[PDB]
Parts: sequence; C-alpha cells; structure tokens
Amino acid sequence: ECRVLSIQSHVVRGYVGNRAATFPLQVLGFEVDAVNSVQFSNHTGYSHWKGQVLNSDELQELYDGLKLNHVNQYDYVLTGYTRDKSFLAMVVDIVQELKQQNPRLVYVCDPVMGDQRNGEGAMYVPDDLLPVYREKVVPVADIITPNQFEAELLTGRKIHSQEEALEVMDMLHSMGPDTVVITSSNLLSPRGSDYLMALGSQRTRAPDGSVVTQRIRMEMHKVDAVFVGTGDLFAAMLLAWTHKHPNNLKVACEKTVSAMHHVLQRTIKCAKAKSGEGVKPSPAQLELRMVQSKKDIESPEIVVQATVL
Ligand SMILES: CC[C@H](CO)Nc1nc(NCc2ccccc2)c2ncn(C(C)C)c2n1
Repeated sequence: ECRVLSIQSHVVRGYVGNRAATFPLQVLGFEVDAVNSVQFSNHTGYSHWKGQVLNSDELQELYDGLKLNHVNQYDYVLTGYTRDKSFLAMVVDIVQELKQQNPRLVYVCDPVMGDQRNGEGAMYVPDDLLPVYREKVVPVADIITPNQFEAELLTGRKIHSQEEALEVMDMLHSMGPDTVVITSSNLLSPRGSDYLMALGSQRTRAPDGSVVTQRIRMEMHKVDAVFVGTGDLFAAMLLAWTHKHPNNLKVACEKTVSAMHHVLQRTIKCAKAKSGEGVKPSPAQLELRMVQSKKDIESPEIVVQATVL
C-alpha cells in the first residue's frame, strides 16, 4: 500500500528501529516517512555508543513542518522503543489528529518495555512509561505486538498457562486493539523447548451476532543467540502483511514469522562464519543481514504452521 509514518530510532551502523523497519516496508512497497527519535552510532548493546536524542519539542517541530505543508495524512502509523515519558505523550497527540485526516488510520504499536527469561519484575525503560503506555498509548493503537513480559505489565496479570495467555489478550483487545500478537513467551509448547511460541487474536465485527475473535498459535524454531532489532523487524513486517490481509490475523503472522527465520539463520549463518566454530559472534557480527535478505523479506517461502485457537 502506501503511507507509513514511522517514529523510531536511527543508527549509523546496524539495524534497529527505523533502520530495521524502513528497507522492509519499502521493498514491499510502502511510502515510508521516517522520524528518527535518536541518532546513535549503533545500538547500546555494543561496548561503546555515542549520539544525540530528539526531545519532545524537536519532534513537535518536525510534525508542524508536515502540517504546514498539508502532507500530514497517513494510512498506518508505526512506533517502537522510547525512553522518554514525554516523547511518548507527544507521539500520542500526533497519532490522534492523523486518524481524522484518515479514518482507516491504523496505529501499529510495539510497546517495548523489557524482557523475560522466566517470570519477574523490572525492564529496559524507566518504570514511569508503564502508566503512559497503559492509560494513554494502548487505548489508541490498533495493533500491538508485546512480549509475554510486557503483556503482563500492561494488563498487570501474570501469565502461567496458555488460556491464561488468551485472557490477558482479551483484557488487551478490550483495551483498544482489534489485534494482539504476543511475539514471544516462556510457555513450553506442543513441540519442545527447541522451539519458541507466540500467540495471536483479532476481535472483529458483523452487525449483531456482534462478536468474533480469532486466535492462532505459531511455533517457530528458536535460534542459539542474542539478536537486537528482531521486534522492530517483526512489527514492520506485520504491518505489511496485515495490510493485504485485513480480516486474516491468521494469514499474516504466518508469512511474517516465516520471513523472520530466513533473515536470522542467514544472520546466524554469516554471524558464526566469522569465528566459524570456536568463539561467540560479537554484537557487530550479529547485526541483521537485512540487505542480503533482500530476496526473502520479499518472498516469504512460508515455512511455519499455526492453529486457529
Ligand atoms: C535497550 C535494549 C538494547 C540493548 O541490547 N539496545 C537498543 N538500542 C537502541 N538504540 C537507540 C536508542 C539509544 C538510546 C536511547 C533510546 C534509543 C535501540 N533502538 C531500538 N531498539 C530495540 C527496542 C530494538 C534499541 N535497542
């Protein structure tokens, strides 16, 4: 389709934020407009890093710039990782106005707060953004893609099983999103810890008989290491697919997830090819071979399966 306004980080080297969401959304042909929330030499997982960040007024400035020219009409809107309470507030205001300009304006929001290894408490962002995502952000998004950990901070409920997972999504939907996709979880699955499971559900409509929800469950094949930027590349590719497949939360994750295995085992492939068998690949070597996946980002050779409910 077309016009995406993506507000995310930018790194000179590597793939994270806009660097991870642009090329994709581009070769799949979207007119991606990018607002760089920060500009760092590289992501903060490298030993060193240097750069500047955009404050709230600077973001404001760029947005004014677009109003004045009346070119501020967008179809879908994308956002991810932020550290600033205020930058996230502003971002909310901006997404509001853009929905009047275009009624079918879907705000796709990956609520990046932190991570899980196995049941817990603190995350990656200060704890003071938690409220903003819950009270202000999530009520306006139309597609969110949280961790199991994050889905729990949002709903404030701990996920212990599968159907406890499904009822944390429902408290999600009701929050606003006619789509929720738990990109990853601690939940063992019908296939072994070798794998990794994610969850998906989409609250739809038909006049009365006013209720439809759809659920599924992909299990893609875990990979031995620490990548950074995977969730940006995920949410980016979701949008694409969930673009073509408006009532098919099923059909979507399916191609997205599929593309994800290629990109990573090519990354992992080259990744080790730079220590072969012998030592751990450095942050540098793990960076996504997004370019080389020129060909797969493109054509998901559908390698995964999923069960409705
Ligand atoms: C904080 C987690 C990670 C550390 O391994 N580093 C990092 N660093 C990033 N660099 C940009 C940045 C630096 C400082 C503050 C805010 C953003 C970054 N951008 C998007 N993402 C993630 C959510 C995919 C980013 N992640």
